[PDB]
Amino acid sequence: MEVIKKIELKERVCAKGTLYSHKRSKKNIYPRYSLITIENVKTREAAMKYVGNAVELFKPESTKEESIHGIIKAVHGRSGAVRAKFSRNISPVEMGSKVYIKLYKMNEDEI
Amino acid sequence: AHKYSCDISEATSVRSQYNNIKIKFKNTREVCNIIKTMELNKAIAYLNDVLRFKKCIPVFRFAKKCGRTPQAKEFGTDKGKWPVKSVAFVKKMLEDLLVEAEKKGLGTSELVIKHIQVNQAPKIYGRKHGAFGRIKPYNKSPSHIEVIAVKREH
Amino acid sequence: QRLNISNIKNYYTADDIPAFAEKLLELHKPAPIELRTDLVQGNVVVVLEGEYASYRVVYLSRTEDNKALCMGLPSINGIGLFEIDERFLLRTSIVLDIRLDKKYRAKESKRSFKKFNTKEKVLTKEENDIEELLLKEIENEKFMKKYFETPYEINNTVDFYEINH
Amino acid sequence: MDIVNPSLSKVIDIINKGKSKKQFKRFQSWRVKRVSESWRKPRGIDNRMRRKFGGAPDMPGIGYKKPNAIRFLLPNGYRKIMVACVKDLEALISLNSFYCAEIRHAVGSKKRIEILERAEELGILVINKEGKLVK
RNA sequence: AAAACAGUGAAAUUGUGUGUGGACCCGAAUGGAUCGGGCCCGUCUUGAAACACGGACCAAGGAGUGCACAUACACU
Ligand SMILES: [K+]
Ligand SMILES: [K+]
Ligand SMILES: [K+]
Ligand SMILES: [K+]
Ligand SMILES: [K+]
Ligand SMILES: [K+]
Ligand SMILES: [K+]
Ligand SMILES: [K+]
Ligand SMILES: [K+]
Ligand SMILES: [Mg+2]
Ligand SMILES: [Mg+2]
Ligand SMILES: [Mg+2]
Ligand SMILES: [Mg+2]
Ligand SMILES: [Mg+2]
Ligand SMILES: [Mg+2]
Repeated sequence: MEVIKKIELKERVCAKGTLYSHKRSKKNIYPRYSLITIENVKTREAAMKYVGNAVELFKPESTKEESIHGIIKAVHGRSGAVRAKFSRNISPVEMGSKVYIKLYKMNEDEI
Repeated sequence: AHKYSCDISEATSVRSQYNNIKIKFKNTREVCNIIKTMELNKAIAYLNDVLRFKKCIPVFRFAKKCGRTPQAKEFGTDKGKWPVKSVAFVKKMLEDLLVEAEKKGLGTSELVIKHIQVNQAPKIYGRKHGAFGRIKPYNKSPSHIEVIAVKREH
Repeated sequence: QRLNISNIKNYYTADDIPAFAEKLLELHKPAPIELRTDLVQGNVVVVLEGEYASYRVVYLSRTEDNKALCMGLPSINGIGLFEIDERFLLRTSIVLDIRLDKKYRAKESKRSFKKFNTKEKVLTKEENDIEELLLKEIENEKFMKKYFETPYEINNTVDFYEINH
Repeated sequence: MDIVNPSLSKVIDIINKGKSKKQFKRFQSWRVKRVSESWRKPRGIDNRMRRKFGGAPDMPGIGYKKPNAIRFLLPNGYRKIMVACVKDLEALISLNSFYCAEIRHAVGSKKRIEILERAEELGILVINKEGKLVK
C-alpha cells in the first residue's frame, strides 16, 4: 500500500510542524498566508535559518490531490513561529494538521 | 392522448389515468404516498383493512392537529386516519389494473406499483352567508390521478 | 465603408497589441536558479526526494544545468544510476577517490511518483563497470559496506541546523 | 473549437486566467422575486450599501475597468465582427490579423453554405462555423 | 359591466423524480467537520434595527406635459 510507504519515506527525512492559524488581526483574516510552529525551534534567531525552505501538506484521504506544496516566507513574532504560502488557500477544516519541512530551498515562483 | 409524467416501456407495464374526479386532493395524496413501491396484491389487501377500521393511513405532510392512534406504530409514527371515500376510489382503480394485466398476458403476480401521482384540478365555486350581511367562499377541491405498475425482473 | 466595420471595429487600434504582449511575457518569465559549488566528485550524499529518498549514494557529475548524476550500489543497496535536481541532495563530509572515464546519462527521479519499482531490475555494462570501481574503494574500509545499507534518519529531539554532516 | 490568434499564442492563458468573475447583483434581489438582478444604484437615506459599511457588497465603478489593450478580446485572442452577407466578409480582408467573423442568427442554411465557402478562400476565421449546419 | 384568434403559452403557486442544505447575502476554501464580516427595506427627521408609519405573493397599467407673453444662453 503506497500511502503507508510514502509516509515512512517522509518521516525519515523532514522536520515536523503544525498549522494553527491564518494571518489575522483582532477582526479580519488574510487567508493567503498561514502560520506554522516547528518542533524544537524557539527563538526568532533560530527560526531565521528556515526562511526559504519548502513545505508539504500530505493528505491521503483526499480524492482530488494527495499533496499541496508551499514555501516559508518570513519569521512571525519572538518565539520561533513562521509564515508560509501554498499553491492553494488552506481551508479552516485543515487547521491543527501536521506539516513537513523539507530541508532544501526553492524560489517563490515554483511553489 | 396523455403524457404520463415519467418514461417506462409499454411492454411489461400497465397504466391508467383519470381527470377531475371529485375526491378531495389533500386526502388522496396521503393515501397514494403509502402504497408506492408496494406489490399490487399487498396493496389491495391493505386497503380492504382500512375500510374495516382494522388498519390506518399514516399522515406526514397534511397532518396538523390530527389524532394519535395505535395502528400508526406499523409505520413508526403516532398519527393516522381513515379516509373512506378516497380509499374506495383507489381500490377500484387498482383492481381494474389486474384485469388489464391478466388480459395483456403478464402474470397476476410480481407486479409492483412503480409510479403514482396526484395533481390539483380547478376549483368548483360555492358560497355561505355570514353575520353582519357578509358572504364568504365555500369551494370544492377535486383531483387528477395517474398509476403505472411494472413486472419485477427478480 | 460597410456599416459593420465603421462601428464595431472602431473600439481599438489592435495594431498596438504586439508591444503589450512582449512586456507581459517579460514580467511573468521565471527567475534564475543558481548552480551550487559545494559538491566534489565522489562526495557521498543523501537523497531527499522521490522513490529513492533516505538512501546514501555517490555523486558523479553535473549534467544539464541543475541536473546531477548519481550512483547507488546495485549489490549493496540495489539503487542503480540516475539523475536528479542538485538541490534534492544533502551533503556529507565523506569523499571517495573515484574518477570516471566518460560521460553517461540516465532517467530522471521526479518529485511526484505513483508506484514503486519492486521488480524488473537489470544492469548495463556501464552500471557494472562503475559499481566494480566504487566497490574497490568500499571493500577496504571498516564498516563502510553496512553504512550504505541502513537508511538515514533525522534526529527528532534537536533542531536540524545544530547537527553536523 | 481549439484555435488561437498566432500573435498572442504564448500569452493567451495568462490573459484568460487574469479575467475577473465578479458579479454586481442589485441589492436585496435575493430577498424578493419582484426585484431583478440588473444593477441599479441605491439612493435611500439609511441604505447600508450606499454608505459603504464593512460587510455590505461592493458597488461598480471606474477602478474595475480593464486595460485598453486586453478589452473586448474573445478567449481565442480575436475581436468579433457581425456578418449577414457575402459582401460583408470583403470588409475584413485588411483586418484578418486581429478580427474574426460571427454570422448573425437569422441567416438560414442555404445562405450559410455560401458564406463559409467564401470564408475558406479569403482566409477568414468564422466562430459559429458548425452552427445549425451540423445535420 | 365583462367577454377577440377553438395561435404562442411567462411569473406567482402545486405534485413526482434527482441532487444540495437548515433564514439568507458578501469574502476564502476542504475528502470532511466550516472560518471571518454583515440588524429590514422605503420615508419624514438633530437622530431609525427600532416598542415610529407603509409593505402577504406575482403579472400588467401607473406621475414635470401642451399653448400664450416677456427673458438669458448655444446654434443659423
Ligand atoms: K406544501
Ligand atoms: K462576468
Ligand atoms: K438618516
Ligand atoms: K484598474
Ligand atoms: K388564445
Ligand atoms: K394553448
Ligand atoms: K414618512
Ligand atoms: K425602543
Ligand atoms: K404619519
Ligand atoms: Mg385533533
Ligand atoms: Mg353563521
Ligand atoms: Mg341582512
Ligand atoms: Mg422627534
Ligand atoms: Mg401593514
Ligand atoms: Mg410596466
